[PDB]
Amino acid sequence: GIVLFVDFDYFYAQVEEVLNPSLKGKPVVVCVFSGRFEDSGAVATANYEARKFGVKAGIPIVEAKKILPNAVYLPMRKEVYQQVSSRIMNLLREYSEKIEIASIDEAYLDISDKVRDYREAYNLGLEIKNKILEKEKITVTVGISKNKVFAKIAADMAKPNGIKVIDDEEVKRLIRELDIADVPGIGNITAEKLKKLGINKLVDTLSIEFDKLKGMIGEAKAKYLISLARDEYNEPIRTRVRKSIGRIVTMKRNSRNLEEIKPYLFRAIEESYYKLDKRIPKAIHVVAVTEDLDIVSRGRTFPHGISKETAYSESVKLLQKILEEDERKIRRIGVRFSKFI
DNA sequence: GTTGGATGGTAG
DNA sequence: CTAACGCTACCATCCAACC
Ligand SMILES: Nc1nc2c(ncn2[C@H]2C[C@H](O)[C@@H](COP(=O)(O)OP(=O)(O)OP(=O)(O)O)O2)c(=O)[nH]1
Ligand SMILES: [Ca+2]
Ligand SMILES: [Ca+2]
Ligand SMILES: [Ca+2]
Ligand code: NA
Repeated sequence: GIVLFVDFDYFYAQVEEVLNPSLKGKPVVVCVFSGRFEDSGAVATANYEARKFGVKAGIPIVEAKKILPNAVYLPMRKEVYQQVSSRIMNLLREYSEKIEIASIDEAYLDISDKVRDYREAYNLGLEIKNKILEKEKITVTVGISKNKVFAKIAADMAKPNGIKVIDDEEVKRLIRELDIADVPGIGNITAEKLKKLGINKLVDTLSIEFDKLKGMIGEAKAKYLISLARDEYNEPIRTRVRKSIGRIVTMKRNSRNLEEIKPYLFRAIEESYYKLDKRIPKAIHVVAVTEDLDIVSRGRTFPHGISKETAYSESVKLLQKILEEDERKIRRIGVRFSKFI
């Protein structure tokens, strides 16, 4: 059993360097503008040049301007990044039809039948990386291991433009010296809870009672960390199914006025009903970001699918609810559909 | 006891 | 307006309704 993992290098920023190569070698920052004021919004991603100076996903655009006033700031063009992603994902299918597309810029391939060993896997990694570069001009990191989770860790250790092959015998070694925070699924919260417990390496999970682990981080994730330490966690490659589709937009000013919020709500419904593309949901939720950036939601499950007309009607009702049940202003407003027929 | 539903969290 | 966009999977916690 051998899985190969691909993750595209500084993707949105790289696509922009492909479309305009006079950008190559200078810092590029791709931005989600929010129209609240001049350069309101956050950074989606930046190339490695920009990153060395602290510019990374999630910081405000104006924070990045204060560090790199002369970097190149381009608006995010999702549609274009998605066409490139699809072309590449189609490319990957020809190397294995057993492919799990995991996000806009990554995918897992089961290559068990395409190669006789890990050294041939490496060679296949080199070919995949070369062809992607030849056809779409985009560099990528490849991580090969015995299973998804280790294939992913392998890729993280190698980025950017790299390839790393942890084979079934080197995996044991990895478990011992992996930082617990470098485990996929362990963020700052979980990673910090675990320090309050002596667990710094992955392997340390095996030397602590199950209950104390389940107590701090819950059942699902405790079982996850333990089974991974024992090297008994071979989760299968499966085609991705969309379970929910939605859209959220940022208002030009905070408000609790229904008429002032509706235009944005309706824009989110229209856009997310288009993204639905013939799917028919039985669940709708209105999500609100509050002035203090907390997130509240209200929703309904119908026994039948929801028409665009029903969505318009019920979403106003759910927004009304939010406004009655919570006293703060709204800063962002959106909808999400789930439970497809 | 299940299990779906409403709502909120963590992560990538 | 004063810094913090958007997307979606999976999990947890409570609940009443169920077979
Ligand atoms: N708008 C937005 N897009 C994001 C955010 N995080 C990631 N993305 C998008 C933009 C990235 O180019 C793309 C892939 O994300 P990655 O996590 O793999 O990082 P990226 O490819 O940019 O750099 P890479 O070399 O891994 O480090 O996903 C975020 O917070 N906001
Ligand atoms: Ca990436
Ligand atoms: Ca990625
Ligand atoms: Ca982590
Ligand atoms: Na061997």
